[PDB]
Amino acid sequence: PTYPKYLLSPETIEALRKPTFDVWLWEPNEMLSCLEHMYHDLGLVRDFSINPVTLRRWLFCVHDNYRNNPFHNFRHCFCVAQMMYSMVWLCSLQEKFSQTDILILMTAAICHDLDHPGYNNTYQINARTELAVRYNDISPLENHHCAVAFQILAEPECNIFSNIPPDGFKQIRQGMITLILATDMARHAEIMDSFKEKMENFDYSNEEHMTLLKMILIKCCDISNEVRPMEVAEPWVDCLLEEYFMQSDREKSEGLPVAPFMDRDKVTKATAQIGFIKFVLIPMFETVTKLFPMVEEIMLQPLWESRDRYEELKRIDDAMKELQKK
Amino acid sequence: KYLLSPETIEALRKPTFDVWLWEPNEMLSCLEHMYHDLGLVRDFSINPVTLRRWLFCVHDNYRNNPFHNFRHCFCVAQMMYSMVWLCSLQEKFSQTDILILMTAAICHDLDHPGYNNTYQINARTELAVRYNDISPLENHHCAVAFQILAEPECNIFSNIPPDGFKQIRQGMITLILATDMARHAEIMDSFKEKMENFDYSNEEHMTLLKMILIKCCDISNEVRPMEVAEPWVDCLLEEYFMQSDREKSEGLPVAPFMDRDKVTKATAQIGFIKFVLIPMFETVTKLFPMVEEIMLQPLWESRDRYEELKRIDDAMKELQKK
Ligand SMILES: C[C@@H](Nc1nc2c(cnn2C2CCCC2)c(=O)[nH]1)c1ccc(Cl)cc1
Ligand SMILES: C[C@@H](Nc1nc2c(cnn2C2CCCC2)c(=O)[nH]1)c1ccc(Cl)cc1
Ligand SMILES: [Mg+2]
Ligand SMILES: [Mg+2]
Ligand SMILES: [Zn+2]
Ligand SMILES: [Zn+2]
Repeated sequence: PTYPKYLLSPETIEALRKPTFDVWLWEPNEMLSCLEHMYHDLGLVRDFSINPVTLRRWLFCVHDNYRNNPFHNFRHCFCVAQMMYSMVWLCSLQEKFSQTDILILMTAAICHDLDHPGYNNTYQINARTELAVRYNDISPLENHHCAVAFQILAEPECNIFSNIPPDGFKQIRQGMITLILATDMARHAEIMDSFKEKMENFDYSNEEHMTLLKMILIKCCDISNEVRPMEVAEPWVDCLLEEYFMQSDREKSEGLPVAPFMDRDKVTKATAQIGFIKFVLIPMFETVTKLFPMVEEIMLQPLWESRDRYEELKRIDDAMKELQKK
Repeated sequence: KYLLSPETIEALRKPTFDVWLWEPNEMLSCLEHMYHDLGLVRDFSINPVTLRRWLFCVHDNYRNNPFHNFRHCFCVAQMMYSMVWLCSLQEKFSQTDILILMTAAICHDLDHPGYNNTYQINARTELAVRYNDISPLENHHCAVAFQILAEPECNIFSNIPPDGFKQIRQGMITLILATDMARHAEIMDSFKEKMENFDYSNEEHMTLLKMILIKCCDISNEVRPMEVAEPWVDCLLEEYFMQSDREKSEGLPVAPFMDRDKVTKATAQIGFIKFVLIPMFETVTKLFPMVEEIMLQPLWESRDRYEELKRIDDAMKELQKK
């Protein structure tokens, strides 16, 4: 008959390889089954002898350790892993990367925002939170996510790596750490430049060129909302701003500095996205497109449209303002 | 006992100081004097009781490891003290930088569990798992340091503007994380890159010098008189074994320089003095020529003595093997 929801129709399994996938349709159960399938379909369960019963418990534990913030919640976790999935196929990555690196990318994506409390490192630092004091103002959140991720994998029951050798686990841990830490936006400028310097003369042989490439990929996935179709990506803005406004109120209310780009009184749906798209997103994917030309049409495409769409929407917001003292 | 004689106050200014004489109370009184004397109490409006409570707390948070203990904390601080006088650093550094150097020396090894980062990672400990195999101890010590300065009754910085706190916090973090011996190679190279054409007005050149200075004070046991320095080597190995004994009975790797069966007092130090201590102090002497005769001098002697002793240790094995 109609089977249960956590059994995916081949139609789903098919549509899950795509960035056009609607992340909003599904509920935890199914997102978890979705992710679980990702690990079989990518040959990770086979090639690392992952216990399939462990793989489920891992994902339940991962889900539980994500918090219910407006933005930095399990669905974001899902989007990023799903987008990494989408790009494994789009960029034929399984050719260019070892199965270990694929495992790192996927596992990294999933774990990258674990137990995120809802307020960025600038709050953590300026408010001198336990986490800021603990990690000494060095990417405290990302360091924290990373820590949480491996606390989980240290449990025998959640340890998807339990049947990996120690030399392999070492190498995987080192890689996830690198990537998760790379999600810090303070380091965007820095990482983009290092990447852009290797792109002068890229070399898939070179381990350091590849490390950057992975860092770039996970960053691409971390902020990829606007690559998704307008209908899927429009509400995320309200989720982001809901969280960013939570922090700015708290910051105001505790006498702490307040970033203009998170200010309830200044930011509008459009002004949030235009600059972010034009100058962070596009230039990033522009470089990735050089390594992978197919990315232009799938990813830059929606971004240009989303740019245009918001740039206009801002003209109208401003036209309206102007009218209300004209 | 409680009060320091003016002889002692005098002696404290030199590396010749006998760290072994004093009990904790008196070392705290010594450390206390360093703060008034260097003019930190004055120039940062430190409440004089808070400075005492803080030092007491800092002491509460050092453990009784045979080596990485409060007295090591005292050795390193008191050596830094000595280096301000010997190198006349008060002319080359602001009082903030002095505050950082001192306060960082003191805190640099807080709550050291007795087993190095190499164990922390390999055993995959709480610390290693939390700090992501990234200077986990040195991160920890640092964090502990500010958990203390966060208590308002121990807050020697309570009357410093938030701007300065920030610059001290940064200073202090950089220096504590620099003590990690994994980065010895890196940091020494970074420094010699600058020494090609050093510049006291280049905050970057100084941030590196401060590092080399605290680094210097961390490992500077053999710079002291033989009577003073030799007890530490037993203390060091006591610790280093305690770890390899644990490393062995948990199936984890042991490095041969802590392997109870390969290591002697002499082999431990000949290498260290030669390729770590001397080279570092050779460069620091290009900036401060006075150093050679006060620091490189006893080091060469120690090297020469332990090399002599190694000849005798080896001769004994020519009577033992079968
Ligand atoms: C207002 C905000 N816009 C924005 N921020 C996004 C998006 C996705 N992730 N992020 C943030 C969440 C933390 C990682 C960057 C997105 O689609 N838009 C923004 C943040 C930083 C800058 Cl520099 C500019 C705009
Ligand atoms: C065996 C050990 N010798 C040694 N190690 C020392 C000393 C002082 N601190 N340290 C270590 C203890 C942790 C802070 C560096 C010292 O006087 N001798 C050693 C360690 C590393 C190398 Cl490369 C060579 C010898
Ligand atoms: Mg994050
Ligand atoms: Mg240390
Ligand atoms: Zn994220
Ligand atoms: Zn030390």
